[PDB]
Amino acid sequence: SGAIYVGNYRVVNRHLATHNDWANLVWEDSSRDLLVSSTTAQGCDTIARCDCQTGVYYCSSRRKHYPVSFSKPSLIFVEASEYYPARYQSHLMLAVGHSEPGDCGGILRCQHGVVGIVSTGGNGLVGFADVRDLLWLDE
Ligand SMILES: COc1ccccc1CC(=O)N1C[C@H](C(N)=O)[C@@H](C(F)(F)F)C1
Ligand SMILES: [Zn+2]
Repeated sequence: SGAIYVGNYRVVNRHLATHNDWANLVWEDSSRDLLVSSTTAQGCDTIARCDCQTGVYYCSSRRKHYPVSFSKPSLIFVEASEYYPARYQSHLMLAVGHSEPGDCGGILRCQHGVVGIVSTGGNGLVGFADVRDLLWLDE
């Protein structure tokens, strides 16, 4: 689990969005596993606007943060689930690191701010849904 709070927005994994998220929907993209809902309180997270390929993510299954090198956002094949059929997930960045399904929502950050959130894993890999291209999150 996990979310990003920036201005009047809440960013979460689309497969983990609640009834409240869907009733206050701003934007969602099934191909990215992202959903953004509106909030009444003002969020104070800073979104990174950069091309960093190094950062730190929080891994709930180990209660630890890990430094990682990660790939540029791209279309990557992802297996079937109770939420999606086998498809290409877009805007995804992979890194070598530990992840388990419950780790989705863990934040990846670089020196500039929030880069993305855990969305995929397995086989000693961890995949992050990028949010740096969502410029409207700041306005
Ligand atoms: C953190 O994910 C791990 C980690 C280890 C092992 C397995 C997983 C699960 C994984 O790869 N998923 C990809 C998928 C997707 N984003 O299309 C996610 C979900 F199904 F929508 F919830 C879950
Ligand atoms: Zn950066």
